[PDB]
Amino acid sequence: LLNMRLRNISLKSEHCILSSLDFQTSKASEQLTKKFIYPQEHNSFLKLNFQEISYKLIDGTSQIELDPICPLKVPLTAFSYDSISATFKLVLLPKSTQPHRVKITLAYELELHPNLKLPVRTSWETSLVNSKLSNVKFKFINSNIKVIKGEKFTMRLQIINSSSSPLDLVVYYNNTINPITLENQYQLHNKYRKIAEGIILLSNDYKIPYFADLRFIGIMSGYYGTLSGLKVLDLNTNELIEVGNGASVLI
Amino acid sequence: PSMDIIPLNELFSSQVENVDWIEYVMSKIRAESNLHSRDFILLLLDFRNSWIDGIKLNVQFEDFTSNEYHVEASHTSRIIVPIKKIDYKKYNFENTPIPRIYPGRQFIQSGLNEEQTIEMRQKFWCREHIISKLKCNWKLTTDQSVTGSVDFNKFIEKFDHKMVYTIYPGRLFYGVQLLLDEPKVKVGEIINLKIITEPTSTCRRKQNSTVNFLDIVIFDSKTSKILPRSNRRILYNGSLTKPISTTKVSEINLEIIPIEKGRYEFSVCISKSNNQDGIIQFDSENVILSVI
Amino acid sequence: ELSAPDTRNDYNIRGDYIATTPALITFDGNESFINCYEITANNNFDSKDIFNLKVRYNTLKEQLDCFITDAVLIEGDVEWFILFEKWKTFWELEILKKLKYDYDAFKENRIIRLLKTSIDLNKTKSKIRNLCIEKAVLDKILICLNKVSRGIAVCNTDMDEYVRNLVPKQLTVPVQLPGFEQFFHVQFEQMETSHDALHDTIATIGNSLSYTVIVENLSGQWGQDVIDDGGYIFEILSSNEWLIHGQKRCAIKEKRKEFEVHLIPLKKGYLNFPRVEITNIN
Repeated sequence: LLNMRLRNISLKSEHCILSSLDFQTSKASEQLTKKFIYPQEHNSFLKLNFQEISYKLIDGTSQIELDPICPLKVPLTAFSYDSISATFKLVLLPKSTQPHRVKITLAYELELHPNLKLPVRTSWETSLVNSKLSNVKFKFINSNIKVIKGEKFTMRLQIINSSSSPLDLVVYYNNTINPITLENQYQLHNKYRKIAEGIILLSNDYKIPYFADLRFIGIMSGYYGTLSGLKVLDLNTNELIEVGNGASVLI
Repeated sequence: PSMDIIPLNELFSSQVENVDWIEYVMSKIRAESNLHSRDFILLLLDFRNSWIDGIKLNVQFEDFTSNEYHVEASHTSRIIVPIKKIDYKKYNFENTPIPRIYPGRQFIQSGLNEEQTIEMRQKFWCREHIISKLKCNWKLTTDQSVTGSVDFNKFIEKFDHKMVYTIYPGRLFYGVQLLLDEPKVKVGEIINLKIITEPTSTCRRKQNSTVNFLDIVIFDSKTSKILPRSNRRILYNGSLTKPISTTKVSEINLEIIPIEKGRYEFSVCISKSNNQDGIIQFDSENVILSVI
Repeated sequence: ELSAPDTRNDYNIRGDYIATTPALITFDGNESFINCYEITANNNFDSKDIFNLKVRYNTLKEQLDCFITDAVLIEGDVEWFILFEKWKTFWELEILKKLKYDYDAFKENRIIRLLKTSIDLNKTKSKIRNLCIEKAVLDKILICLNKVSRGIAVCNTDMDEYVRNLVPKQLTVPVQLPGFEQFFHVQFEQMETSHDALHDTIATIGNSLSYTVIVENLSGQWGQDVIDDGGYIFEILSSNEWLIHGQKRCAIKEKRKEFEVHLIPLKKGYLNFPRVEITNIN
């Protein structure tokens, strides 16, 4: 009851859940010690946090922070430190423990000594393109973020199919404007315009035959996150697989 | 088998001077300051052999000569050719294409209206322009003396509405450029702007509504245009509706003073009335400035 | 127009809108008319002066009524010699009940009347001594204006020096804040995802209350989100405030606050009170 603490956990896409703990001197404790300190004419407190650490599991391992941290001391403040946990594909929820050491130094070198230790579970409170029909999956083997200029470049698809008939699909980019509140109308027009002529495929209408190298050239500068022009058509039972993957900046 | 025509808007600064069209188009842009960018259109046509041996397939335009490609046996290889636009006011595209004979009556009650005839004349005479300069002069790699030419007349089939927009700007409704004084202006300064407007020969199509409404939109160079409250942004006198008229060389000159940042692009929009969904032309001249 | 008071500082209002070439506006609350003024601060701090404006205007009803009078029934001076110079006030009393359609007058039409009465107006003109040399023109003009539409051209040609412009005014006292601050921070982003190429905003805004605080929002990122945790070091210059954040994260919500209105305040150091918090993440 001197510094209220909370922990926030987020799930990054790079298979590393990041959990950040936040500490803040609570206002009720602030006024509680503040009137008794201002009786002796003190305006700013001094809670010296000298040893803050987090532990892992039933065997205690000290996972470090993401940056440096000295031994600080301040009043009426808040500070947050972020550790990087490991992403779990199973349903084993990791339970961690944190500990601090607040030295509540009253003045003229007459200090008290306080320590605290919480322990809880680091929950989070709740791409590979796959089709809807068959076993056919898509994933770009080369890193989906890429930094290019407006020059010629290459990109690499990959197909994991049912081995019964691996062939009979075609790719094409469809360089035409999709046929569409004037402000939202023109915003959707600018999205559909810079999609339809931003990059151009240097081999479209292209029969596939488990790799498939397909080669572009990029014209217009900008970050094309989930570049969604190119559209792999499946010949038999005529449907379309969108490929919402890959993101190329062109600067 | 197929063909498509796409324009370009980036300037293509150098060290990308290895790709065959880029040096020619940037050479024409580079000197001759009236020979500007933003109006070049690339045509994308795909050569595909049905043979057993490789070919070389050099493409000659009226002055553009491409590199030496290599199509092996059954593949496509999209050879990208630059071409400028064709000016509507300099030319005439509303005359009937002639027949060869003068003998037959040819069912002289022709079953066509006015506007269907005129769009048929446009669709024919645009490919009449783009065929009468295009060539190719091929050779086999393993035989080297079997060099022949090709035609293009039995290959290009027809156009659609997208090709006649992209090749011919006379199909559009207005012709606009922009004039800006200083593209590197400091923030405490107000700069006059200019929007020239020059209507088309498709102004005959409506003939009744003698006003159209030039909207103004503003977008951060990245994405996601700014709502017209324009705080932290361009501080602007007047309002962005600015009525213009048919058959007029009007100039809706405005003023613009920045607040925070640099990367701004300016463009227009034509909407034919003031209500929702009256829109006709999403005009896209889209010039840029900076504020340090 | 805009006018500067008698205190007479170096206020440089570069903004001054003159609608010389257009005699046109509309205020039907569909689009948004914004006027703006690029003023300047004084030679020192100056927080309470008085500004008064000058809007000339008209209303569009008597704009189209002036157009209809000057080019529908009194175009030439031949009819203006006799047929309307003896019944001008009667023409105004007839014109005041015209009630032209101002709902389709902003969409491809101008000077177009609504469905108002035109039957008993002929009987009302016939009741007085109105001669047929004017009763033909005053009926034919209303019959023409019952279904006609003009354009934006030849509107200023009727509006030119034929309208009393009510040059109204207002009062704008150029309101000010209370607690001046001057801070500058610096960041160093420990990258979770490599860089998301964020777009920046160096704010300048002051909080004006008592027992209050200054709350800041981080920069805006537009690539792959939820990441790029930015570390920071304060160097909170020229004051002694209270800080309430350390080594935040540039995702969905960070809100790196700074409790300001507690101790070590100052006066109005400028036109308003300021806090020119310029972060610099290099």
